Amino acid sequence: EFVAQISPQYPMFTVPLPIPPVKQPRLTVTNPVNGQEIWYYEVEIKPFTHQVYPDLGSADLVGYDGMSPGPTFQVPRGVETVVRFINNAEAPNSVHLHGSFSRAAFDGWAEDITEPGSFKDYYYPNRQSARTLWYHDHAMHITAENAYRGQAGLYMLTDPAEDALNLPSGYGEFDIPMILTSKQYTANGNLVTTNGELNSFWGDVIHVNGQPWPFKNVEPRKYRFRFLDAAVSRSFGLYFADTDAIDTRLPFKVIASDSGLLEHPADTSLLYISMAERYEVVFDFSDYAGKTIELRNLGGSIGGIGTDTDYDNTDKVMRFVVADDTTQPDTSVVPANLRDVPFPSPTTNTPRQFRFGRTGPTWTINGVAFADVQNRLLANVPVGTVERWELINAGNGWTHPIHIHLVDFKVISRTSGNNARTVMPYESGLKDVVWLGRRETVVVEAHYAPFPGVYMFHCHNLIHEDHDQMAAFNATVLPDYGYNATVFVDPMEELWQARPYELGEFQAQSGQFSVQAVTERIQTMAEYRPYAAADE
Ligand SMILES: *[C@@H]1O[C@H](CO)[C@@H](O[C@@H]2O[C@H](CO)[C@@H](O[C@H]3O[C@H](CO)[C@@H](O)[C@H](O)[C@@H]3O)[C@H](O)[C@H]2NC(C)=O)[C@H](O)[C@H]1NC(C)=O
Ligand SMILES: *[C@@H]1O[C@H](CO)[C@@H](O)[C@H](O)[C@H]1NC(C)=O
Ligand SMILES: [Ca+2]
Ligand SMILES: [Cu+2]
Ligand SMILES: [Cu+2]
Ligand SMILES: [Cu+2]
Ligand SMILES: [Cu+2]
Repeated sequence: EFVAQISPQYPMFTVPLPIPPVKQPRLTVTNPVNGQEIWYYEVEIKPFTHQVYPDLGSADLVGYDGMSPGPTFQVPRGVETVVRFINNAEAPNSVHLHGSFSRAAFDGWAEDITEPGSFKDYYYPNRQSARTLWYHDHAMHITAENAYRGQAGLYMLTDPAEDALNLPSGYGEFDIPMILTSKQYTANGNLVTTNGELNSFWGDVIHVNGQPWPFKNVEPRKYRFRFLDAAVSRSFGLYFADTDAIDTRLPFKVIASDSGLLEHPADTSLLYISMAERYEVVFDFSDYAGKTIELRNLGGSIGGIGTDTDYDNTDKVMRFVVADDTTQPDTSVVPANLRDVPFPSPTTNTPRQFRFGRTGPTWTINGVAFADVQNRLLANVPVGTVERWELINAGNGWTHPIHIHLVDFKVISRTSGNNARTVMPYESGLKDVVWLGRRETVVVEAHYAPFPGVYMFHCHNLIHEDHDQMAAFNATVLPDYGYNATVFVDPMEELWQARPYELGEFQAQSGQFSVQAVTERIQTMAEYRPYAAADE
């Protein structure tokens, strides 16, 4: 069963699915090292209001470029980017590009904050396999509220070599972002804050791309859906159902996970997806012409995998209204062979063990909280080592989607105390988040490479994360390793810290924001060659 909705009654499935706009670079800067162009962006973090409930008041948000989701980046492999994330808001931020093997000082270390009235330049490599990344806040102990209030957006890394696959295409056309969130609203339509919540903030209103229970008109053909669970605490068990047969799950194909394409499409009628996980789905509406297809969420706390509270309407995600015919023929396909997945060389070494539970009210990793500076560094791993980590949730009363920064990993095994599931077919490839459901233990395998530095790992339930379920590992190198490692291993390195800005120089695009100043700043950053070790 389920619990009565708390948020005001919403006009279900009446508002079109919005698509976040593509974020365009301001300019490009020539890299003196290799003559390549670096794309430079400016993102302004600022407050804004959004009228979510038509007949009530508005909600207070804070977002990248004053929208939520933030605008969508689209970057081809091989093009380095620099993003100046400008804090013109009211609380600190720390931006993490989730899915990117960024250097430690460009990775969103929780203490590596930018204050209101400052910005930080983030230098990204964009060398990894094509994948759906996302960028979001990571500031220590205020991550849940910063993300909740709007600081998360999509970042698509593209590969022209994947074009020949002829998958459904066109951002906002047949390649649709599906960013899920779960929130709660007050009686006059503002957001209920996550502040004060120490267990989980489930939310009773399901959003896609910032919009409660939307609809979309689709043609009877194939669409690529890029699912991201950007919720604070809600995990999903997604399925598609004709409204005439609301319990009957319709088949689809999963084609990609966190780190990129699967080797082969996974035939799927139920998609488990927890916080921070990305799955790309191809759904074929051609068998459902003139029907309405509802994207729904499995009840009973994601079919017994989770512990999430279910409400009146959290079994509903959005509705697809399928036309009777196409307007152009569908020439897209879903190849049986997608890519060769670059799995790490397998090891037989005993896995490191990490236990995710609670120590009193505080969510901990092996009994440690992230606030504990003395004890939070829980592993030293020489760069280039392949390690298995055993990620343990002994509890039946909570679940944890675990995220390890820097790496892509393979999911080796999952056990369940409730015998509920093992490794899912769509977990066949490479991932960077893995869901420890009720009484589940998962072993992952990862190459801790290619860059040395101190990095985070944590549960990505943002309430658990803030209080205080995060730890660090150090990917280590020897004194003679080179690659300017000495200025790239410490995430708090002063060279890369946030800088104060004057609002007027930003608006006037002068001073610190003149073409010359941005150019010289980026060329100087490029000279340190932060990502050279990936080009061996
Ligand atoms: C994470 O691992 C890093 C190694 O990859 C480590 O950095 C290393 O720290 C040691 C000790 O501070 C440095 O060794 C030398 O440091 C000074 C400077 O010359 C000397 O006076 C000392 O006697 C010692 O020989 C290494 O230079 C340094 N290596 C790099 C690449 O920076 C970090 O300390 C680790 N971070 C943690 C534990 O938080
Ligand atoms: C390290 O950074 C300095 C300063 O930008 C640069 O001159 C040098 O070429 C870099 N060395 C390596 C090995 O990246
Ligand atoms: Ca400072
Ligand atoms: Cu993340
Ligand atoms: Cu991450
Ligand atoms: Cu958790
Ligand atoms: Cu993180």
